Amino acid sequence: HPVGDADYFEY
Amino acid sequence: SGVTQTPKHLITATGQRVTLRCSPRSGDLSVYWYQQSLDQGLQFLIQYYNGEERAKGNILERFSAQQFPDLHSELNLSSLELGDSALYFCASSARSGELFFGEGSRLTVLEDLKNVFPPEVAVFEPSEAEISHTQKATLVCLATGFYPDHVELSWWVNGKEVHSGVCTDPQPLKEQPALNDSRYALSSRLRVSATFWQNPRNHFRCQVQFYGLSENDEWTQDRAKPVTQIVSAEAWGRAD
Amino acid sequence: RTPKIQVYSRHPAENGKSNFLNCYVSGFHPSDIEVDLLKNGERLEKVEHSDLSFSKDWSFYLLYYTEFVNHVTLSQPKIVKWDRDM
Amino acid sequence: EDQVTQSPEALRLQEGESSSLNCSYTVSGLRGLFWYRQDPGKGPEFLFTLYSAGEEKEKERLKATLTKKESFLHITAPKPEDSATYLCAVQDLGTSGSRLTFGEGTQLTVNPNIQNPDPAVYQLRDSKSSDKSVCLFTDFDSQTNVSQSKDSDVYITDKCVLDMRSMDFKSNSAVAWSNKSDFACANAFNNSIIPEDTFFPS
Amino acid sequence: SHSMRYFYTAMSRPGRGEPRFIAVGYVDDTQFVRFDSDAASPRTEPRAPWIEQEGPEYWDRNTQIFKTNTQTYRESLRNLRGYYNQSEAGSHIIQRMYGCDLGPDGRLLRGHDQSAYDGKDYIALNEDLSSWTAADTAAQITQRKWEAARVAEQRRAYLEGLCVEWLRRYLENGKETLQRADPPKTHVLRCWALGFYPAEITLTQDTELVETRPAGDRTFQKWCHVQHEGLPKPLTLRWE
Repeated sequence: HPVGDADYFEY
Repeated sequence: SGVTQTPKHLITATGQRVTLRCSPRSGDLSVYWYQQSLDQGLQFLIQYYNGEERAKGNILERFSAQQFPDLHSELNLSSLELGDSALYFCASSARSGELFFGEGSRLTVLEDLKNVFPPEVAVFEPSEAEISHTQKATLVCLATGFYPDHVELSWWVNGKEVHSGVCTDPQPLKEQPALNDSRYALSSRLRVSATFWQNPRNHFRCQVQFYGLSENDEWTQDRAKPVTQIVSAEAWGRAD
Repeated sequence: RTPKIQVYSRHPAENGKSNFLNCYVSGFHPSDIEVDLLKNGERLEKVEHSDLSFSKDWSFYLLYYTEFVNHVTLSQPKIVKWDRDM
Repeated sequence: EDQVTQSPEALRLQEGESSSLNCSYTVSGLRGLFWYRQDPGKGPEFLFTLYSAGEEKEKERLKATLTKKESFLHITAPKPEDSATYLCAVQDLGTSGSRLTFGEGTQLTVNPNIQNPDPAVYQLRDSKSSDKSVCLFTDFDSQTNVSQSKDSDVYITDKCVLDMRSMDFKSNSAVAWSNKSDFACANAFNNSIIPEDTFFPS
Repeated sequence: SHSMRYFYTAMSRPGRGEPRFIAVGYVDDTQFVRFDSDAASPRTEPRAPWIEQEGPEYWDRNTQIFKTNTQTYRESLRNLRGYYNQSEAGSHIIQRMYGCDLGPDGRLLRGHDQSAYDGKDYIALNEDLSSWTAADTAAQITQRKWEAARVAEQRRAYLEGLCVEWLRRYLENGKETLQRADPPKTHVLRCWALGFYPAEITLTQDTELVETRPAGDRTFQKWCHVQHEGLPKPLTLRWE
């Protein structure tokens, strides 16, 4: 099962 | 918090369209929409991030939203039904994870606007028996005959708002319980010491802010258009 | 990074026509690659495809196969056929 | 999959009487668990965030705990001012974004302590009109309940508390009034159980 | 003994659009899930037979993460060409691999979260799953954005939770293939080792050490002593 990316998680 | 929602109050008829507006907390890039219906929890509608749609909840096809490049959000609700009456909240997310809520938009959807009424306000002066017995004086304010439920009752003493010694009913009362379109009544109490009431230089005003119509629809009635207004009642201190 | 081609059969090279000719091209960057399986000349279809992935060292790997290479770092196609022995 | 269950829906406490508010949840995985406080008709206000089990956050009289299945909001010696509906929200790391799945809330009412009761029913007259008047039941204790009447022409509000802060005085009150003139203070609150020591001026 | 891994690619196009996002999930060298952004309606696809028994909600929770990533990785690429002063006219890539390793016991041995830009190391989560490892001044820019957004804490809670729960579950459903060890068929130079599983094998100094290659039957091959997990005793080879 993959991990979700929350908000402000960008590079 | 810093999130700013507008209009705080809306009154519309069934079949109409409304636009809710939201400003996210300064620096936040995301906008979240929730609906809180009466005696129900916060339900998630849609999320926008940096002008773009992200997570979408239980949002209806009749409903649409957008986040502008300036970061503000607009939620549109069309072909309105009675069941659409709710508190619509907007929230912006912070980097650490928490969502900061706005003060909310209370939508009231009615079948016809004919039964919309502003309140009549009266101020009831302290009992002289209450003075002699307690050495305290209670003022009572009655805001009666209003529709819908959208009122804010505040007390002003010498041109300044007071919150100490103030009591306002947590809920309005139905004047005709059986009626589906029943008008409401609300009371408040302001308690001050006998000597403060006894001074005729002291001014007491009960302010009732009503949220009604505003050129949103026409008015085909004999009586005054029930527009958003302030209705007040006053009393000057009595020496006796 | 340059691809590491490897040409072999799925099972020990039996003449009874029950094999698959693989081609494990690994170590390449970027992901874009052109791998061709040849007959006795230089043609064959339809070659089985392998879903592109990457190794721990960030390089890409895959393999092509039949029922029995060109990359930006190679100016001319590195055509490396042979041999049942290795 | 994402669900939050708070319990109990309504909680009724006496001032100074501690209690626990429960919040059970299910998620694919937990990013964080949020506690919010909401005042009637106002926007939910952020209290704290618990990221992992064993974590603890405390803000004044509020203490929040976290387990793999539940979170508790412990309220030590509550005051009437603590009365609100307490919300619990959950964040899933098995999904995208920072969205919250809310519980339905635990509605808390803290019944105040009445230090020196002096129950009495008073009559008030209007500043403007003559034929309009209200009856006010006041200075009663915390154990006194104000009952509504089964008469449509008689309006009786619920009990609510005012605080005269600069004097250290909390006070209970309920108001009653009627459409036409045949109403009296002596009978205004007849439906209610009133203290035997209630004052009725002539 | 066992591990889970997700591999992402976010490859740039030559204009204003449209970057391609591929996601691939593995349980110790066995590909089980695949998402490719290029398609009219991209969906996460099964790749291993044991993952087919999963419900619609599982396939949608994956699709939503991957479709959000198709968006979140476009902004990341732009931020990156921004720190590196790169034009839109080139093809740039972000590669990521994250996952968990567990022992025979059933406890998390170590968690992973690694990234690379343009093919080389960019940012990685450390053994304590509480701090980051930056490569150049542009990676320290990403790190600060991540410390603020509490990124490590989310990754740690996933790696210790969701990732361990789902791996144990994948290992259980596919025990016939995942939890089984196929021993190498050996022959002799040439020191051959054919048809074994897993890939980890030792053939034994300055010798001809060829890479471990897949067969196409989920089995492995390689080309002195053969040590492998599937053997109760290490093989001794010599011929003639």
